[PDB]
Amino acid sequence: SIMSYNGGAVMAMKGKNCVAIAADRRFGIQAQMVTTDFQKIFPMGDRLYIGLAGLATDVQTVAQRLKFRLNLYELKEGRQIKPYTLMSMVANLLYEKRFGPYYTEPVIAGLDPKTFKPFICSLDLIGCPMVTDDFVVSGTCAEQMYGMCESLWEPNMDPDHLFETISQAMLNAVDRDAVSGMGVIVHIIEKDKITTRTLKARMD
Amino acid sequence: TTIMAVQFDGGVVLGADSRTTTGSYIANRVTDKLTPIHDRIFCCRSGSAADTQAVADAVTYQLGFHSIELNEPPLVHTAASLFKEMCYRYREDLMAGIIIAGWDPQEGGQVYSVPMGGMMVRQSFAIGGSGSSYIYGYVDATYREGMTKEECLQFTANALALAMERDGSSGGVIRLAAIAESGVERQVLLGDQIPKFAVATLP
Amino acid sequence: TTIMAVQFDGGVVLGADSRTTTGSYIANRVTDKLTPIHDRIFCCRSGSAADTQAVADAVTYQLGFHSIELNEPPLVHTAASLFKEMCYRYREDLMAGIIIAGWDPQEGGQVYSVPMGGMMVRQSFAIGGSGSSYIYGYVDATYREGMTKEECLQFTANALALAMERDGSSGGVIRLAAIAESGVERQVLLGDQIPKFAVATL
Amino acid sequence: TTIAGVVYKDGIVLGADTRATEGMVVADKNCSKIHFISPNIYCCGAGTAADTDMTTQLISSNLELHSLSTGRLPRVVTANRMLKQMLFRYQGYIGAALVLGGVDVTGPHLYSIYPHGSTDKLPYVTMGSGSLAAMAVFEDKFRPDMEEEEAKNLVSEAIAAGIFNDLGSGSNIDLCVISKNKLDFLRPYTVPNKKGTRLGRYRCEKGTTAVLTEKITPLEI
Amino acid sequence: RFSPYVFNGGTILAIAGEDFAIVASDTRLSEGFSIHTRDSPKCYKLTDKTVIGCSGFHGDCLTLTKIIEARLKMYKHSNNKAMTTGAIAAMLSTILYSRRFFPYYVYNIIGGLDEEGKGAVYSFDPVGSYQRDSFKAGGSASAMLQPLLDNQVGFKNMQNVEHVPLSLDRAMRLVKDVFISAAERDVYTGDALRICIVTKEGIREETVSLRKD
Amino acid sequence: TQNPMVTGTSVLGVKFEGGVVIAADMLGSYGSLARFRNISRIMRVNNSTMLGASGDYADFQYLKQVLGQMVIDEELLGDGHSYSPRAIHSWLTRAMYSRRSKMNPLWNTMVIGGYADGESFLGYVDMLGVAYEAPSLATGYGAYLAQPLLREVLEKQPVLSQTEARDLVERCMRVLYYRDARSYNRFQIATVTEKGVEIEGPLSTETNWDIAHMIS
Amino acid sequence: TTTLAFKFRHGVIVAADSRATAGAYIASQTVKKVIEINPYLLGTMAGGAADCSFWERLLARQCRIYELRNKERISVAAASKLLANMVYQYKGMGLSMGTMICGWDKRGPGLYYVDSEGNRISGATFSVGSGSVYAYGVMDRGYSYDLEVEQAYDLARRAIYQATYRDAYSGGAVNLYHVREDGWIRVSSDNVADLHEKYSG
Amino acid sequence: MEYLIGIQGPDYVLVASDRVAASNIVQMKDDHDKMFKMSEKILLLCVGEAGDTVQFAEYIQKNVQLYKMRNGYELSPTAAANFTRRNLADCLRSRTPYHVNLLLAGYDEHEGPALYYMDYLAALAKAPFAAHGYGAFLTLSILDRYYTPTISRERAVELLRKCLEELQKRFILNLPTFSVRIIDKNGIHDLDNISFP
Amino acid sequence: MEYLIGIQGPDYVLVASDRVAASNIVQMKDDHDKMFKMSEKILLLCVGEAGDTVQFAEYIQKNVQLYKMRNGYELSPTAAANFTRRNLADCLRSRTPYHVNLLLAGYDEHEGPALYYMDYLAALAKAPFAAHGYGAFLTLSILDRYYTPTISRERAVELLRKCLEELQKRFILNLPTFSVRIIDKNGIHDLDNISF
Ligand SMILES: CC(C)C[C@@H](C=O)NC(=O)[C@H](CC(C)C)NC(=O)[C@H](CC(C)C)NC(=O)OCc1ccccc1
Ligand SMILES: CC(C)C[C@@H](C=O)NC(=O)[C@H](CC(C)C)NC(=O)[C@H](CC(C)C)NC(=O)OCc1ccccc1
Ligand SMILES: CC(C)C[C@@H](C=O)NC(=O)[C@H](CC(C)C)NC(=O)[C@H](CC(C)C)NC(=O)OCc1ccccc1
Ligand SMILES: CC(C)C[C@@H](C=O)NC(=O)[C@H](CC(C)C)NC(=O)[C@H](CC(C)C)NC(=O)OCc1ccccc1
Repeated sequence: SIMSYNGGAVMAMKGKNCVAIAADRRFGIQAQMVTTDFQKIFPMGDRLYIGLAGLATDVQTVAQRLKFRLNLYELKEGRQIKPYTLMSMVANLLYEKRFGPYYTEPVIAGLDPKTFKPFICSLDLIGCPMVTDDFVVSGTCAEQMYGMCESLWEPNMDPDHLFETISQAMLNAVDRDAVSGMGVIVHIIEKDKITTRTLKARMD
Repeated sequence: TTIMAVQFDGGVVLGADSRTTTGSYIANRVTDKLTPIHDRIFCCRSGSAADTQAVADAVTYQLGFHSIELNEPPLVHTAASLFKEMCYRYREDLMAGIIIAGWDPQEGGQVYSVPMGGMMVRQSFAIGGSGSSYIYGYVDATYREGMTKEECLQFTANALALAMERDGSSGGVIRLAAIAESGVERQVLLGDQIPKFAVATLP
Repeated sequence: TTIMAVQFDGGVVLGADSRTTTGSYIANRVTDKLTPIHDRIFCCRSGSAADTQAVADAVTYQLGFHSIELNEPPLVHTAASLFKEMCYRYREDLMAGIIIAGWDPQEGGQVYSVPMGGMMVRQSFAIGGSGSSYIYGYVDATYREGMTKEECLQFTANALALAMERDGSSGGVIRLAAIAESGVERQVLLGDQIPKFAVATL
Repeated sequence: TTIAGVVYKDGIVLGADTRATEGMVVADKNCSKIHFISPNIYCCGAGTAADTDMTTQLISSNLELHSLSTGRLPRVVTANRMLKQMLFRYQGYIGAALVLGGVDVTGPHLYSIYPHGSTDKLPYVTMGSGSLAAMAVFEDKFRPDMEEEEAKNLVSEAIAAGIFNDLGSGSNIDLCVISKNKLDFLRPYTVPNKKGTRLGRYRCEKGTTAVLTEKITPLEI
Repeated sequence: RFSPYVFNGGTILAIAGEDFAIVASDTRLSEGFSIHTRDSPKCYKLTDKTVIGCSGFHGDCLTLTKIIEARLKMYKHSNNKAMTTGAIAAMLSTILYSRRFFPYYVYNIIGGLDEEGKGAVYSFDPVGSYQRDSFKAGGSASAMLQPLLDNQVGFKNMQNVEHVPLSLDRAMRLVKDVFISAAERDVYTGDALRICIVTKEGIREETVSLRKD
Repeated sequence: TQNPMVTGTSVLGVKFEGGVVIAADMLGSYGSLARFRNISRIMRVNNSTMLGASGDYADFQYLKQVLGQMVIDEELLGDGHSYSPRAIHSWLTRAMYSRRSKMNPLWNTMVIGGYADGESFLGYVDMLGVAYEAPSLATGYGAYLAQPLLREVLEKQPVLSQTEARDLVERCMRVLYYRDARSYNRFQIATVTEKGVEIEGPLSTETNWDIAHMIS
Repeated sequence: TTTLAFKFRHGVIVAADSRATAGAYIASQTVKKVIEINPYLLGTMAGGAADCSFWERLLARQCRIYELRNKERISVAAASKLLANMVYQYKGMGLSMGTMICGWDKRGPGLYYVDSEGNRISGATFSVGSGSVYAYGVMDRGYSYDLEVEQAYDLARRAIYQATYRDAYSGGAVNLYHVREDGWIRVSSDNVADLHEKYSG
Repeated sequence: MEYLIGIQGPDYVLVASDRVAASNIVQMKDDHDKMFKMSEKILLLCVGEAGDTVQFAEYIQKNVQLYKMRNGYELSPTAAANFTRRNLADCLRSRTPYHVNLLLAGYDEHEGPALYYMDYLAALAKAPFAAHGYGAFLTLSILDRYYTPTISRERAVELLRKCLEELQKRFILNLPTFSVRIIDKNGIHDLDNISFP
Repeated sequence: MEYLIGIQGPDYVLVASDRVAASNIVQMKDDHDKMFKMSEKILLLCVGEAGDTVQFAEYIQKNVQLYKMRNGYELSPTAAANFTRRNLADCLRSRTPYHVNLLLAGYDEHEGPALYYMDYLAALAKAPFAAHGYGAFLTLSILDRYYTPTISRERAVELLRKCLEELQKRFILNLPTFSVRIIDKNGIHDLDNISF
């Protein structure tokens, strides 16, 4: 598949008042790893982040194009974008290319600007938006991640527990995928602070 | 899909089956394949459902503007010519075969068959669709010139019944419409009403 | 090609067109599609001419040996069963659809249709070939139980005539054969003799 | 996807399953396939989900502008003409199979619209992977002029037949009841199936995962 | 024209322990988007100490199981002994390879007690290659089931965790929980789970119910 | 049979206390054309078992000839043994798989219903060799339309009486006639009980076309 | 799959990774890619797992029959030719097998590469599999005939590890075997994760 | 088939390119330079389909030069890499797509040395060391084994020579001469070509 | 890809072969010998598809060695070439076809030095000089320009070196070392490998 060419794994989980997003760090042309520091999670609104997996070019282009639209929206509106609105904006961008799509499946993790309510969302290549109350996973190792998340996830997890659960699911799932791995980066989004941690992962 | 039109003195009788099928599944068992393009002009539709409905809607709009502008009742030939022009121009794009039959003050009852490829012919009797092949012999042998309106209504129903029995695509109820100066009278024949021909009985 | 066989009480009536066509060229315009497997058993042949001729030749040889060994007139069912075996065994290698119509003392006049694929079915009336599609409605509407041999000859002629006009592949003279205990009588209808149905005008 | 609708004596009942499937994996377990075209008109969506959402949203916006201009409640025929004309130009490239049901001044009307732009107006319609299963329930037990509760029971049974007998459909039953005096959107109307309790709790403890680097950036509120 | 294979779906899981071997499977047989039956177990008891789990094309699974049963009788007559779990695994590798040019479309996991009495799980690729593993998952949901087993039975990616020998009670709880999670995200997995436990006393079969959606 | 020619449509089987009932339409179609409308797609293998097949009729006729010959041979032996419904089912699975492996499939889907030893048996055999046993079975479009109705009733009431099963088959046959293009009104119902196999034909289904007037 | 073998003063060193992958799924991380044909001969497996396993096991059966029939062990050259002949009969039929036959015989230390294509070659250093290109460079830069055993063991471990880091289809653990005149000895099995900490530290 | 390599150290970027131009089985030129100087401190090395390499690199080079003339200050290496990625990605779905693999090396006074890897599909990754062509598969393993982030410029040439020596030993293709250049605070500096013969 | 060349002088046949065996992108061996000693005075050089070259060349070598054991006298170089051509031709229309391009060099006491060129299609031609491989296109002209029927063995080595030097300068592929052997009345004599 085109998606498997560059590889990539991204997932987001919801906690009591916190959200977490994690991604594999390997950039590979196919079976060869060019770099282990690739960015798949991009800051959008301070407490709002989007993780993109798929063709590395498309991941970079959509992040660059989305930021252009979001930066213009924030300046004209005068307000930080709501997490739901970012999902609508990204869906419009993806649908515009419905006949020839960008090969990226976006996952959005964010906290509402005023309420601080946790929000997690996933979108398909052509812009279908799915919003979930638990976890959203996109990437080459999606089936593996769904299996780990369904068993590990529990409701109203505290920020420390959310970090442990997202990490265990991501590490074990990337372990079972050849084209995903070479380290995982986890961001915990809380109203008071952002905690970014790089996990110890097998390099192979 | 079997669609048939027979001309009678002063009028036309139009008949069709009621089956729309995607593969071997019947999506609609009661479909109306007779569409009123104008007050006394109707079209029987065969081929892609989407193509026929779109072409019929466009002709109805064009014929409606034409009639209002000329302040005169529309001609069957004009309706057929509009269908032929759209069908020929997009022949590759549209899989649609249509039989246009109606009453005009000038030429009375006229049946025009526009087959796929956008060709227009005026015929005393016209049959179309997948079931048409099975009834070609019956229509040729049974048709007699000078058939009355009731005789034409019987002729169309008997033919459609034979086609529906031998054709997988054709089926459901027989919808019949008769067009004359007085107006359009439409009847639906179903179950016992549909003509029945004895099946062979050799177990 | 249009082949039709109808069973009357006391025997069978067989009919066929006379046209063999390669593409749009009529290689033979007077071909006999009706052939004798035995004295009172005949086969109407449709599909590839080579396949139909080969299967007919083989079954006539097979049926004749069986009849001589048994010292008995062959059963129409056995001729059909021998034809069915050949068509089913070589369904991939053959393109032949045949009708077996004949008279046997035990079961009387019988029509068995072996369609392509090697299925065998006994039918009161059978129609086969490309021309058959055009007459399917006519044959169903016109057929009446208890038809006499003379009515059956007219019914077969009218149906074949309608199919020939509609089908480009079908056409030429109509060959009709009647089989009964008395014997087999074959007539050819040509020109004005062929039944005529008025063409539409205006 | 199983989407179905029936016309009852006083209105329309529209039903759908909540399962969205990517490949053979279940992507979503709570998808709303009944969309709002207008206050009196609702469309059930089957086929490519992105295509269905966009097609309904554009038609809903067009009807809203039309309704403001007219000053009158929207008519279902307008939605069908707009939906069929749009789908035809795309030539089946926009894969939206839609069941459109609404009650207008003329009466209660139900239509089925296909991706190539064909539209059929029918008393009862079923679309999607489980459509054949739903149609069998509708053929077996449908009477004209059914009461609202009987209609709700029949459409739920048809949606349930799709959920149980079709791999594509599943999760939950959502019903929208449209009548001249009342519109009820019931989600989930019934939850047929639920996940089993987790027998053993992994409960990963703090410190289980080793972290190479940690950066904490405070965010002012 | 004609395709010789179809995917009938299903997932099989086998877990091995010091005194027990657990082989489990879903009961759903499916073709395309439809369910043929909700009561087809994919676990077959080859011997007193061995069970085989088969997922893939159902026709190959039925043929392979009948051939394996026949071969076991032929070995017993010649060697006057029942075939060992390891010997069954080596024979299966040869039978699967015999059809390398027209492969048997089946994923096979053989779970049974060894001669010492420890649990043995052997996993086979469709062509025939086999490896002994402590736990293995196969079939449509193998990708979903395996990472959890690696984390919990393996204790992989876990630090400051005591490694405790697997117990039948924990193993049963894990087998049931992984299958309920698979039922949520796999169209071909659901209806019921059959768990066959191999122990010195004998083989015991237990059935749990998964979602029928 | 790489390419099927004259073919049969769905065959429905339902298990009831004291026996099994199988229903089939009596038509064989060459593509769209309803070429032969009096054919019988149900066969009685022996007093214990009956068979119904959907797919190439020619293949079914060959299998009927092979199966009939086998039953005649066993009856001649007079051993007192008989082929049980399961044994006939297992033979069919072996035969279908062997033909599939030789890449010459018999293009048929068959339901085997038999009552033996006071137990009802219903089995399914595909051209590929996929085989299983179930309380209710349907082939072709029946799986999509009739099987959902049969399964729902079976879940509400696991054990069905003969009259209830006959009603369910007639209702499902009506649904196939309404929504299957290749379906035919004339149909045969075959029942296997302790007494034996009885085939009833040609039954016909009353149909309601009231919806035609409803559309406006 | 990365498997490497080199001939040095103290014998032949055979090394291998432990990852078997179906598509991009890592099915196994514990696969043994070196088969012990006899106490003095080893065979390396790369390419399709079943193809290499069946054919190398068949070679092992033939080698035991040769030892029983002739009362002498098979030569490395004879075993390599026997595998080449058997795979060649099925050439063009889709078997994918890349193997190195490494052993000590009367002639001395022996290394041969046999391929499903039918190539049979003898050389001091050979690497086979998807990660062969990565292993070849590290091995070539640090390889010397006079290398001591401890230095040789490190080169084999490093070459597999660097290959695992770059190649997706290579990973797991480095299995090390040293062929000696007395016979082959299993040396060490090291996880690439443990190796990563030692090398990076 | 063509070979590009970049090694980045604390205060410098060492870049090397194969000097061979070949059509069919014959090497038409042995003096080809695949290095294009975008600015005083920036070099873009391009390998790829014939014609596409020169057209894309020259267009990027001329646009980067225009920025200096129009604004009076040169672009940063990061800005130049982002400008090339945007242009190549924009052309990817366009009727004419450039099949070019590019390596961008530059020294910025404020942010220090930079090396950027871009594939034909247009993915930009900043890497400590990078290589392009079939030669990279053999060479990258040596670099991973012997590369330390604090490597000196003299040691970097020693690493580069080792990578090129392996290519002579194992690469099927003949690549006898390699052009070597370095970028530092002083600017781009040509280094003597490494010729194995 | 693989390169073979032969020069037949008045009293000798001089043959050279590239010594590199290669996988898809990497050279597995640099010491490969593509010359098979069929008999004391006959050398077969074989290049072509993997597997086919080793199996066919070995089969011909064993049969020529068998002829010597059975009759006690060696096959003529002309007879050996004809035996190879017949075997390759029979395999051409067989299910197993060998894709082998071969040069046969031999000395017969009665007929003197002989060089034969055979393609994968088994067409046998006696030649003063012939080459196989992509490099043959570049080197055939140099041999054509300077070859003389009476060329001396030392001059022939110099001419061969000029063709090998040309391959290094213009050939895309890396062929660093070449195996040089000369056949004479005394017998096959190995010569120092030309290396670059
Ligand atoms: C009045 C008639 C023209 C209507 C009716 C009668 O012919 N139409 C038909 O019978 C024809 C059959 C023909 C295409 C062989 N069916 C149709 O035109 C379409 C079938 C689609 C696959 C395009 N009918 C239909 O219900 O379409 C549903 C659909 C549309 C798009 C994708 C999938 C399914
Ligand atoms: C005696 C009748 C059975 C013959 C009649 C039947 O329809 N016509 C035919 O069989 C065919 C056409 C048919 C294949 C549709 N008509 C023909 O004229 C010829 C026979 C002449 C060459 C002597 N059949 C034909 O197609 O050419 C020979 C052939 C046969 C098979 C494949 C390709 C070519
Ligand atoms: C009712 C809709 C909301 C979705 C419904 C379809 O009926 N169920 C589905 O499973 C859809 C439709 C598909 C089978 C054609 N399948 C899907 O795979 C998804 C749904 C997820 C984005 C949540 N739809 C989608 O467009 O993504 C995959 C895809 C990507 C590019 C082109 C076409 C399809
Ligand atoms: C034992 C060694 C010889 C294996 C070694 C050699 O390369 N490492 C490998 O990675 C090989 C190479 C293969 C990707 C071409 N991997 C494999 O052979 C793996 C085996 C696992 C499924 C158990 N793939 C394989 O054999 O395909 C079988 C198969 C077929 C259909 C579906 C799933 C799996």
